[PDB]
Amino acid sequence: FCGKGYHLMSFPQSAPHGVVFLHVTYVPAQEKNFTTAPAICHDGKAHFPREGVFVSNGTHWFVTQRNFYEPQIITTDNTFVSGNCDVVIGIVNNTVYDPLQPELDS
Amino acid sequence: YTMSLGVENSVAYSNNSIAIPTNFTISVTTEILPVSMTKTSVDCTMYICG
Amino acid sequence: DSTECSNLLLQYGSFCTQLNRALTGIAVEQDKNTQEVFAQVKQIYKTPPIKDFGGFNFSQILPDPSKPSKRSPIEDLLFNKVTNGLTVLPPLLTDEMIAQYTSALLAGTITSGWTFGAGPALQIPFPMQMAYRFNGIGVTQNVLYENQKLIANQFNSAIGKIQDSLSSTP
Ligand SMILES: *[C@@H]1O[C@H](CO)[C@@H](O[C@@H]2O[C@H](CO)[C@@H](O)[C@H](O)[C@H]2NC(C)=O)[C@H](O)[C@H]1NC(C)=O
Ligand SMILES: *[C@@H]1O[C@H](CO)[C@@H](O[C@@H]2O[C@H](CO)[C@@H](O)[C@H](O)[C@H]2NC(C)=O)[C@H](O)[C@H]1NC(C)=O
Ligand SMILES: *[C@@H]1O[C@H](CO)[C@@H](O[C@@H]2O[C@H](CO)[C@@H](O)[C@H](O)[C@H]2NC(C)=O)[C@H](O)[C@H]1NC(C)=O
Ligand SMILES: *[C@@H]1O[C@H](CO)[C@@H](O[C@@H]2O[C@H](CO)[C@@H](O)[C@H](O)[C@H]2NC(C)=O)[C@H](O)[C@H]1NC(C)=O
Ligand SMILES: *[C@@H]1O[C@H](CO)[C@@H](O[C@@H]2O[C@H](CO)[C@@H](O)[C@H](O)[C@H]2NC(C)=O)[C@H](O)[C@H]1NC(C)=O
Ligand SMILES: *[C@@H]1O[C@H](CO)[C@@H](O)[C@H](O)[C@H]1NC(C)=O
Repeated sequence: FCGKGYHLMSFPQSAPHGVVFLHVTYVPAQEKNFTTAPAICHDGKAHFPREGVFVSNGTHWFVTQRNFYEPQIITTDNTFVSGNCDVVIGIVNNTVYDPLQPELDS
Repeated sequence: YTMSLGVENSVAYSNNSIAIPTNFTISVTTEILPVSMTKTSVDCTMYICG
Repeated sequence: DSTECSNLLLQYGSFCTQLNRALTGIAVEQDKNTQEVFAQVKQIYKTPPIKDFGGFNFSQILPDPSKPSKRSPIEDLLFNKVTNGLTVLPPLLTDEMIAQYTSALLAGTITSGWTFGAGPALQIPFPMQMAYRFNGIGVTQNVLYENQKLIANQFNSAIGKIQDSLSSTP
């Protein structure tokens, strides 16, 4: 409706008997392949991303936002637990880091 | 000639692979929309008869 | 073919030019309408040969290889169910090219979700795409993943009911 791509903002310009809209949009570019999974199996529990998506560069699993590649460590703060690992089709095994663990470790 | 609808592109679909963007382009596009016309009035009596 | 009639018709001026111009404007407007509706993608996307979409069946909407027209069964049913100086101009886009445009749109929305409409087509598994759509309407991803077989069965049943309803309603 407001240009090709993900619309950010627009500018109006007057024209003789008309209007010209300059649509400023966000276009994704330089995409890269990753191996993906619906959920992460850890401690008999299924972990799902709160806002992102699980990606793998070949050896390590990360969670990133969907429209830009920004890999982050899969923790309990960006994932939520629902059910066990027996129901989700395509769940893979990976560890889930806990930020609270070094606090009581020390 | 018979027209070509578009450049051919086969998306590499598989059940466990995703494509994630690593960069972006800020694209500005133009959209021209007419708003008004010339306001014309015709004297019907003068036009038909003068 | 009457010369006298045309000679008398020339006394009325450029009425014929106005009518021909208006009809020409309508005729080009129809082609512009078809371009605006169907020609919104410049890439012709194609489905993978293996139709492994996590239980989702798209055979009723994807083009049938057995048919020479390369139409879907639903599109084939739709085409079956629709039946002195005048000329009919052919449309600029033929039915097979319009079907090809719809096939490209279907392949893009199945293999890439909404990514192809906003830029380059980014591949994503179809259950993950459905989970994204579930998050769009405010339902968590887990609900989609846990009940994926049920959702696929419901979707296939609904598509079959659509084909039956179109075939059974005049
Ligand atoms: C995937 O990315 C991770 C994180 O960038 C890579 O892990 C790093 O690999 C380098 C190169 O050997 C090491 O020096 C770092 O110490 C690693 N970091 C961690 C936290 O282990 C990983 O190697 C990448 N995998 C592939 C296949 O490229
Ligand atoms: C992911 O981890 C689970 C849990 O350990 C694995 O499930 C086990 O699989 C072995 C062999 O198939 C069985 O003998 C165990 O009884 C299973 N345990 C449970 C709790 O189900 C699963 O196979 C692992 N998957 C991968 C790909 O490594
Ligand atoms: C992700 O991987 C797929 C396949 O591993 C790549 O698809 C191939 O792209 C090349 C380059 O044009 C084609 O010649 C092949 O025919 C494609 N294969 C298939 C099966 O379609 C894809 O390009 C990769 N994506 C990125 C961003 O590198
Ligand atoms: C993302 O893309 C931008 C441009 O779209 C890249 O910026 C260019 O970077 C090269 C090399 O660093 C420069 O020679 C160009 O002049 C830059 N262009 C502009 C407009 O600044 C940027 O480096 C890309 N980033 C990644 C990570 O690929
Ligand atoms: C997808 O749906 C189609 C249509 O419902 C299935 O095709 C049917 O397959 C069965 C057994 O193979 C036949 O008895 C039916 O006559 C077929 N129907 C039609 C309309 O051809 C197809 O098997 C389903 N699954 C896949 C993976 O394509
Ligand atoms: C993808 O399909 C293969 C079979 O071709 C299967 O072994 C694998 O588990 C599937 N992965 C997912 C995530 O569904």
